[PDB]
Amino acid sequence: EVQLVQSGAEVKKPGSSVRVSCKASGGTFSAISWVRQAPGQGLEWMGGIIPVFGTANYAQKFQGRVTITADDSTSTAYMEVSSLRSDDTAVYYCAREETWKGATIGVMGIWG
Amino acid sequence: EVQLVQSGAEVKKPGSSVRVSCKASGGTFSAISWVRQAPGQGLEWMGGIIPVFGTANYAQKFQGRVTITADDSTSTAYMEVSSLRSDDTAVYYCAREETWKGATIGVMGIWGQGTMVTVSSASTKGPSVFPLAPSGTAALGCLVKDYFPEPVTVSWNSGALTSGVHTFPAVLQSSGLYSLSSVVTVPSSSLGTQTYICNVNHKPSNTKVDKRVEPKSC
Amino acid sequence: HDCNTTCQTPKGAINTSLPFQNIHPITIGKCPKYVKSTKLRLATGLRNIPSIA
Amino acid sequence: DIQMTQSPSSLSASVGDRVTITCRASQSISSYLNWYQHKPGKAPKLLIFTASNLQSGVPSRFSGGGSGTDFTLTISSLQPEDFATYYCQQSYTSPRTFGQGTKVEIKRTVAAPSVFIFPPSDEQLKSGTASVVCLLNNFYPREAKVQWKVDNALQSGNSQESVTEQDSKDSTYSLSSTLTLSKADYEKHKVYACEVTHQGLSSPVTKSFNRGE
Amino acid sequence: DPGDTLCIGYHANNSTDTVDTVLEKNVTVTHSVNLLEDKHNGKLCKLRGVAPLHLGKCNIAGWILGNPECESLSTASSWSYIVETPSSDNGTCYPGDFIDYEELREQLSS
Amino acid sequence: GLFGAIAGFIEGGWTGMVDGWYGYHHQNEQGSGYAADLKSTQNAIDGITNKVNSVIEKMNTQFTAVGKEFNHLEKRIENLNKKVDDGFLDIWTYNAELLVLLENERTLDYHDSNVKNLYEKVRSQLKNNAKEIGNGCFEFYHKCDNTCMESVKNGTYDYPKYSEEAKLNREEIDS
Amino acid sequence: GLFGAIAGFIEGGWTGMVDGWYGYHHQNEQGSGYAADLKSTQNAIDGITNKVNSVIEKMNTQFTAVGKEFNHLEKRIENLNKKVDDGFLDIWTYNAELLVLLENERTLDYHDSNVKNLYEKVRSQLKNNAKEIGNGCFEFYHKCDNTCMESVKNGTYDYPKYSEEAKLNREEIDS
Amino acid sequence: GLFGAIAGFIEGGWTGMVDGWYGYHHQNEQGSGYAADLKSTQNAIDGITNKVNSVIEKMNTQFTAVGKEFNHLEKRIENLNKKVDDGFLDIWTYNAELLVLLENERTLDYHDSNVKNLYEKVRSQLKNNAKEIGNGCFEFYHKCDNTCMESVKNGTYDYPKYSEEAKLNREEIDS
Ligand SMILES: *[C@@H]1O[C@H](CO)[C@@H](O)[C@H](O)[C@H]1NC(C)=O
Ligand SMILES: *[C@@H]1O[C@H](CO)[C@@H](O)[C@H](O)[C@H]1NC(C)=O
Ligand SMILES: *[C@@H]1O[C@H](CO)[C@@H](O)[C@H](O)[C@H]1NC(C)=O
Ligand SMILES: *[C@@H]1O[C@H](CO)[C@@H](O)[C@H](O)[C@H]1NC(C)=O
Ligand SMILES: *[C@@H]1O[C@H](CO)[C@@H](O)[C@H](O)[C@H]1NC(C)=O
Ligand SMILES: *[C@@H]1O[C@H](CO)[C@@H](O)[C@H](O)[C@H]1NC(C)=O
Repeated sequence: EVQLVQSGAEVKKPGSSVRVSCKASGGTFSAISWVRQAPGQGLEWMGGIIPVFGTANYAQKFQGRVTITADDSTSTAYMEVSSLRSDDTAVYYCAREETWKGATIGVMGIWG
Repeated sequence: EVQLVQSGAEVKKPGSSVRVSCKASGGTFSAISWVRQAPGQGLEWMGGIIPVFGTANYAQKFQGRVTITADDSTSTAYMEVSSLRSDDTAVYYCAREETWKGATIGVMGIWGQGTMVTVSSASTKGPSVFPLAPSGTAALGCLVKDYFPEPVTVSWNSGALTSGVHTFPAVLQSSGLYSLSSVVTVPSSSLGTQTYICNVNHKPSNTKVDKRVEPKSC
Repeated sequence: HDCNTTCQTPKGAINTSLPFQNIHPITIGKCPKYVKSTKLRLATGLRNIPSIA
Repeated sequence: DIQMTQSPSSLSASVGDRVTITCRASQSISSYLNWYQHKPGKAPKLLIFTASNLQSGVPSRFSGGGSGTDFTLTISSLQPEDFATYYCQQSYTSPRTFGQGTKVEIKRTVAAPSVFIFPPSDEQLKSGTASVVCLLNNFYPREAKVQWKVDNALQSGNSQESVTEQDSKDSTYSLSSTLTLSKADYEKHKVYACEVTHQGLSSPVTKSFNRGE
Repeated sequence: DPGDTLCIGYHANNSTDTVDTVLEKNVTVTHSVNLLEDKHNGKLCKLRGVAPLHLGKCNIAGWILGNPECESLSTASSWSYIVETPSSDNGTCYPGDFIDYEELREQLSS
Repeated sequence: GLFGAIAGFIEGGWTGMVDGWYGYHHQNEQGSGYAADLKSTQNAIDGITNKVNSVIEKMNTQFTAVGKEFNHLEKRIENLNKKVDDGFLDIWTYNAELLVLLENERTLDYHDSNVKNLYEKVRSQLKNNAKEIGNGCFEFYHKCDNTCMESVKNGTYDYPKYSEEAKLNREEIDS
Repeated sequence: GLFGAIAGFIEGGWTGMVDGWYGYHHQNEQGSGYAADLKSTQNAIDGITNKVNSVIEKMNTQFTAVGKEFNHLEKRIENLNKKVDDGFLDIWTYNAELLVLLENERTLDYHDSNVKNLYEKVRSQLKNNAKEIGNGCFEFYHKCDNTCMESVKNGTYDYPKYSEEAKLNREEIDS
Repeated sequence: GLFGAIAGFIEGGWTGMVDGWYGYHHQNEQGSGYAADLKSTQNAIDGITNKVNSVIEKMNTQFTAVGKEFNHLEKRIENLNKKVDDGFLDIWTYNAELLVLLENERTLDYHDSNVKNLYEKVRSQLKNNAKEIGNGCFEFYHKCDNTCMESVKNGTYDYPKYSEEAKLNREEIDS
């Protein structure tokens, strides 16, 4: 099954940077996607990484600032965004592509 | 290798049903086929089941009555036939498709041991033994008549006399009962020197008979 | 009870020829290996595709 | 369906002879024919499957071949062990039909039967039924005619015939004809005869007895 | 051409059996077999045809010593294994140490 | 599919074919229906049955009592005994899970190969007398009766017999 | 290659295609470039990820202390304890080495099959409207714009639409 | 066969070819004979040898004495010692039997793939200059001398060189 435990809440000032942890209860190599929801706004997929294909696909808005990375041994995902601004004050989520079929890339499946 | 041990012989009456077991010594998933041989007739494949393909293929004659099934964990095959009739009184065999090549579907390969099934309205009847008193060489014997079901075990002098002994096959008379004849040829000199006793045993009726075949004198 | 068996466990006997079991790790007799597996299903047929569309 | 027709229906040889059994199919079964050997009182055994491929444990003397509709099973040298009935079975399509049957006999010189007769016992006559037994011991060939002559009148349907399997020592057969009559009809007559007509006898042999003596 | 088409295909059924593969999980298949045993009849039975040795109110120490809360076998008896319920307490009623209890239990197992 | 036949260029299976795993759907003036290829189906059943038998029969065990009893001053050997049992449990579980996972993948590809081979066997028999139209289907340029149909199922199709009949029809359909 | 596609009739890979594992290189009047087949690439990533997850997740362990302490007069059980540890070491090492060796071979063939299937899928769509020219390449007998190009990538190529346009061009190139 | 080449569309093997596993039988005016494809044969031998070496070399052991001696009052550890030996015996036997069973299947399919690839490599070289006639055989529409023959074995056949010679012969055999 595996369970996702994200890092704690953090508050900073504009111009700084932050990295968010995503630890797996067990060990898995499923894909990683990070989604942000601003207060009063809808969901917004930020980026993703494929552990078996390497690389890190982001969105046009977030490309350049965000840096999504994961480590294999700890099965922990990390989402770092730089040049923090008041527009990014929101709640961030960590999800892993996984259903009963299997890896099922594309679908968020288990959330944080 | 695996060994096939079928269930024991069973006797019933018309209209009933019977299921036959086929246990494997080890564990295997080879196909199952059941073959019947009637007294005095040739072999006849009844049906088959493929454990990996499911289903159960039967013959046109047996389709509707027979139901061939097998269980995976016990590696035991079962053959059930309903609406029993006197035509099905025969011996049934269980075989598994297997050769050195492997599964080899189609060929019987390893066989079982057989299973005698008797269908008749007659109930368990003990045998009756009448001495056939003797008249170069001489012949004396015993007559096992009107017993049900098969078989009867007949010896001579508690197995002392074996050479020249001829135990005839049983005959289904018009009464639905079996009759058997056992004879032995002995020299005419030992007619009075040695006493001749036949030992007929029919365990289905729990009957064992020892008859003294005394010489007939006029 | 009074029925024969070739394998016995504290929770009860098993009459099987499968090579694996998950009832009890403590057994006496000719018994299959004990595993933690929940579902060991071996496919024999092909992929079922009866879907009309 | 397929009709397996075995030829010959029966045969005989005298050990070490070359044996050949032919099996014909109505339709074409390619090479899906299998040969089985059946022994009295013992389970059938597979010998040749797919018209070739001698089963593990079967001696090399058993050789099979053929395709299409005509198949043939051969034994190089006949032995005591392989004296049994042989069946050819198809597996090309369901139902899987066997052959009619082909029995094998050990050849023997013609031997005349030794005929014995047994009148109903006084113990059995007390039960109201009478059984007259005619015995043919150690004869050859198997074919024989047994006729029951009750007061020179031929009784039919009141008798049954039983034949034993061939003896392993002298390769002969034994026959038992049991003519059963009730005590009423048994005492209606005084003379009972068993006329046996067999190849080993130049003329029919009759053994008779008089009731009450 | 007068049509006259011929097609090659595979078999399908309504079976809901699902198997797991290295590349994909829960693949539906037409037929399958189960390699795992997970059912028990829930009764202690006769291994090798020989019934086990049951104690009940006593452990092996109580039965072998002859504690008054225990039975004894007078006739020639045989067993394949020993059953000793955890409720068994009436063993060495007199306090003390029983030497090589585990060793004797194994030697008395069958 | 590894060979691209099952769930590939043959999009779906046939529920109308119940007598076998692989087979045919024919169509002519005499009618239409489903039939199973006896040769390819039986040769696949034997392999699968051997596969199941191999997994089970190669596992041969003997009489053995797992249970061991220790006292309160024999903790180390008791821990050693537990370490033996737990190690065997992990080894057998991992091998059993992976064996099923890998063999299930092999079995599905085995069916895929057999379907592909059967299509190619028919393709080699017909050659240019038939047109590939996808979905594992062939269209005959010449009339094919019931005897002609099963002759393909037999494996005894006569290409030269209808070669000139089909060739004349081949050059007229394509204008 | 087992299927003869990777390092086979497609001699080399493309570094210009970075968005996927398998894909296409197109060429027309509108230009040329590399694109990755989304359908086949994602279906191969899922299988590989399931393959990696299967190897790891099926290994489930519990709390356990390997360390055992014995004195100088307990050599036999100490040797027995060592025999248990060494036996587990040899069993796990041999299985782990062979698992990687066999699965690495399977993974490479899996990519080979996917490349071969993608080529055949395009081949079935184009039929005789295109000419096979090796290296996994097709030459169109008719003009194919950007809409026509991605329509092959979509999987929605219209053979009858350009059938007569390509047929006329087919009989003139070959004299 | 998984790929349908060995015991498939190539019905039988050649005993006249003894210098290699896979190869060719040629026929021309200069004669006929058997020859083995050096490139495909050596590449299959290396894989098999690596396969055999992988099974053996990955098994590395150390000095170890299995024998343990116990007295009559050490039955439980003696049973524990026996349980260790028997458990290792069952684990190794099952893995060894299944390893040979699975790898033997893989090896036969590996030869099947290589035979299929070699046929397709020749097919891609000849294109329509040759006619497929089954049994893995090609008939040339143009004369092919010894230099032309080994040029196919080399892998350097010139299709345009005989393209017009074969095309003229192609349209006359078929009426
Ligand atoms: C398959 O789906 C079922 C639920 O339908 C789930 O219990 C099972 O874990 C799934 N298989 C895998 C390998 O996760
Ligand atoms: C192969 O055949 C031989 C006899 O020729 C037999 O000993 C062996 O067991 C067979 N193989 C298998 C796996 O049964
Ligand atoms: C177990 O098998 C033995 C065989 O010796 C038999 O005597 C006994 O009755 C059997 N017990 C059962 C069937 O419960
Ligand atoms: C081939 O099929 C046709 C169809 O009826 C039939 O005439 C012929 O006998 C078949 N050949 C066989 C069954 O060997
Ligand atoms: C197929 O590709 C063409 C290329 O632009 C496009 O017109 C069409 O919408 C595509 N179909 C899709 C994306 O479903
Ligand atoms: C190709 O084979 C021909 C046959 O003799 C030869 O002329 C030529 O040198 C060969 N090319 C090689 C060996 O590279």
